[PDB]
Amino acid sequence: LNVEQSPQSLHVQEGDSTNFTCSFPSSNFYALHWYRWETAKSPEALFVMTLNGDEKKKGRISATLNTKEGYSYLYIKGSQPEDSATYLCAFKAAGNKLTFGGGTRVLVKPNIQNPDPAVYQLRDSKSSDKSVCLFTDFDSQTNVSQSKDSDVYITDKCVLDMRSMDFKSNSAVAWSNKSDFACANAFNNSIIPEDTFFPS
Amino acid sequence: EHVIIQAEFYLNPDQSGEFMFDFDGDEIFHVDMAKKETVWRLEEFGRFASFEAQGALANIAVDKANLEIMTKRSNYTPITNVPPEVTVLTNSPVELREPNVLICFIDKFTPPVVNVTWLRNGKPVTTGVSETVFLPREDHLFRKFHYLPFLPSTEDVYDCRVEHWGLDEPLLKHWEFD
Amino acid sequence: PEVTQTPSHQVTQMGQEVILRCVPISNHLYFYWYRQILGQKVEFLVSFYNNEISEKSEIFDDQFSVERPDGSNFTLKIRSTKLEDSAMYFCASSGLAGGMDEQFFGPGTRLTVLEDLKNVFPPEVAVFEPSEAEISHTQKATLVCLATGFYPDHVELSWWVNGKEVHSGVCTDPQPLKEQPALNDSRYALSSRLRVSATFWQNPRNHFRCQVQFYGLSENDEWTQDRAKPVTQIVSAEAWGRAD
Amino acid sequence: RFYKTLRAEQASQ
Amino acid sequence: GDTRPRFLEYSTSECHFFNGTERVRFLDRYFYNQEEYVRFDSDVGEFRAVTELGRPDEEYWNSQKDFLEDRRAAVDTYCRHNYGVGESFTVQRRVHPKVTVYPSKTQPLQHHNLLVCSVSGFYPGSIEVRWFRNGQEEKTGVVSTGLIHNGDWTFQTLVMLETVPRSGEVYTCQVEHPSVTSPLTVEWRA
Ligand SMILES: *[C@@H]1O[C@H](CO)[C@@H](O)[C@H](O)[C@H]1NC(C)=O
Ligand SMILES: *[C@@H]1O[C@H](CO)[C@@H](O)[C@H](O)[C@H]1NC(C)=O
Ligand SMILES: [Cl-]
Ligand SMILES: [Cl-]
Ligand SMILES: [Mg+2]
Repeated sequence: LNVEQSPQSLHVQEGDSTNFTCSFPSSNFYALHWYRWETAKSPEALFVMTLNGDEKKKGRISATLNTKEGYSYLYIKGSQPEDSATYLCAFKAAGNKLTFGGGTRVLVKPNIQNPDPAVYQLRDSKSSDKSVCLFTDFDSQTNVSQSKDSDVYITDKCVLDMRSMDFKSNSAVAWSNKSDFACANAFNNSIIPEDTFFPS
Repeated sequence: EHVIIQAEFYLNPDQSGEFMFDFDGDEIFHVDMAKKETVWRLEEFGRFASFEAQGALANIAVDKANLEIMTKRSNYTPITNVPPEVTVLTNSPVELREPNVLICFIDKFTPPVVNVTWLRNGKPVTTGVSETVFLPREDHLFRKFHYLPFLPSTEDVYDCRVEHWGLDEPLLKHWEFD
Repeated sequence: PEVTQTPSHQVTQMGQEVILRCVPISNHLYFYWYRQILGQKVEFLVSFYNNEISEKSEIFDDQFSVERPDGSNFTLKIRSTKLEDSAMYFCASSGLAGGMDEQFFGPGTRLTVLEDLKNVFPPEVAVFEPSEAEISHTQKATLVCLATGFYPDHVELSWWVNGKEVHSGVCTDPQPLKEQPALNDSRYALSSRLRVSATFWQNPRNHFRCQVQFYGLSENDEWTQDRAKPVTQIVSAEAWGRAD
Repeated sequence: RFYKTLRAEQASQ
Repeated sequence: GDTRPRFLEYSTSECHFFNGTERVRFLDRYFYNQEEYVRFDSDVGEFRAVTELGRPDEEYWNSQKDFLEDRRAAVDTYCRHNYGVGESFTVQRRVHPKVTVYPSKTQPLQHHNLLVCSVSGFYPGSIEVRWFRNGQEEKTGVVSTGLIHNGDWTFQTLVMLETVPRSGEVYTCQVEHPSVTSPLTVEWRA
């Protein structure tokens, strides 16, 4: 009938541990499933728990089952960026249908080494159509606040990894179709560090 | 010492299936394949316990599939009919005018298909009539009970007509007051 | 050993019939359909086993239908679409008839149900070349791709370098932003960045391409406006290596 | 409480 | 009647309880046309073909670790669980036997007749019925029908005694049953 997951969302710094809970009926229990659901991927099963008191491990992910109390705990030790997904738990009664929880959306914040925060202006697509500002190389602690002005568009932070180089970086983009819009004023509502490089 | 049995079957070409729970030779419940609901043997059991009919329907589906696979596997070997023993008895010792129940016990038969009718002075009766489903046995043959509430009389004769494929003609079990 | 679902996304008019096709795992015994409305829980619709419906949702039957035409395909039919039918449709299958195993999910079909197809627009795609300052300061080159004015939501952005798809040095917004956030029929915008070494960007024998797959109007859909029919299409922008 | 069914499996083919 | 061949697929899942739930033996048995072909015994721990018909299932079901594990856990998750679910109205069901004592025939004194002791509508099945001539137990001339199941969570028994009664005789029938603290006694005299 009803399955609840707590918390709905979760932030965790790379290397740190986290856990979250699942609550299911304490009656007509057959199985409890945990599924990992990455952004554009398909939900992939992590565990199928059937025995009360059993603990299952799939590397850095652990799951516990308490049938009498009607709860399950999912544990992520030494969280890695690849662990960022929605974790769904599903309860199985006598039939085959799964009753799902609302999930726990996990965001693993990556460790940023060598932070050189800066705001650049890219050369407009032929020509000009729009002006594009790129806020790059900032630390994970810097939060990218929304546009504030309706004519300007600002996207949330995004981590890019140059796998070969072992280099990770944050970035957010600002754009507007004319005219007063510039780099220095682009990210006003966001907490810009004083060290932020501006080329003139 | 106690025994709990989950008995399930599927029969072809009749397309008849059954799912029941047995406690020490007595039925707890069964699943009605038409209504797809749990039928408790005594109403009170439904107040003290629960069952998801679906688990039974999922098992019947599998037994149905397994029957198709076992038929082919056996090279279409049919079942040998074992005719039943029929006994007619009463709920309590009989006394003229005080209400009683005629119990018709059908036993030691296979396949579990039986046509059972109650006759009063040769004519059929359906008033207050109840039956059980096919009950299990250690020898894997079946049991069945039919009930007729009646008022004992000297003017009335009763019969239980049983039809099984293992019987040459229909078996009749007589009862009258003595 | 995976479940496949076609198409990735689908746009349909309110009241029309839709057929979500699926390919379960070959030797699997049980097949399922689940759906998830945005911000809601993944919900069960129907299960199927040995050519028959096992369990069905209280909504299903009055609206939906399933079919198993051959030993490879499984389909879901929505008789008449409603605005509330806008969801991600998951197909699943499991191996055991006993149910004591995991259900394997398909990648899902994103179904968008619209009152009218008039507001459907493909994206405009533009590439912004890396800042010379960024090159001079970090010896790195960030290209920026913008996909703007598309409706409805959900496009697939990809980066191609010298004809090969690249995933390294790339990051795209997980969710798009609204252009006119007040409006409910508001068009969307999505951005992405590709970062390479200044050496790599400076080599003029290096081609950079940004592709946006849009899911729009179908083959048999009605189109009466003067503008090009906003069909399913790939919109792209490019950039070449500058020695500078 | 609930009476639990022991779930059946499909036979070998 | 109808002469078409019949095909029967039957299955039993048995839970045998010893000393409450201290010892449990579990059996999942498969029958095709009365013939048991394959089974899982908790004391064996795996599926074993009973006949050649069971052979493919034995190797297939033992190769299905999720299904085989469900069976290895059945003694708890299934047997003991189900035992506890109904324990109060099942193992603890106690129904009072109704006792009647009557002669079968209207036969005169100093000649033979059958003294009937009817014990009816009781639960559980276990019952001890004893006949007493004149305070002393009669072990001989006792004709029992045995335990009769009414198929509705009640039992009955007719325990008859061969009697050539005298004018002073006082026949007494004793009923020992789990649902009774004080043993029931019904008496008949000539
Ligand atoms: C199987 O059934 C057919 C037809 O009745 C017959 O030809 C054959 O002898 C039977 N036995 C075997 C082992 O196939
Ligand atoms: C029971 O009744 C129906 C209809 O008369 C019949 O088709 C069937 O064969 C009978 N079953 C027996 C005699 O077992
Ligand atoms: Cl597992
Ligand atoms: Cl119930
Ligand atoms: Mg329960």
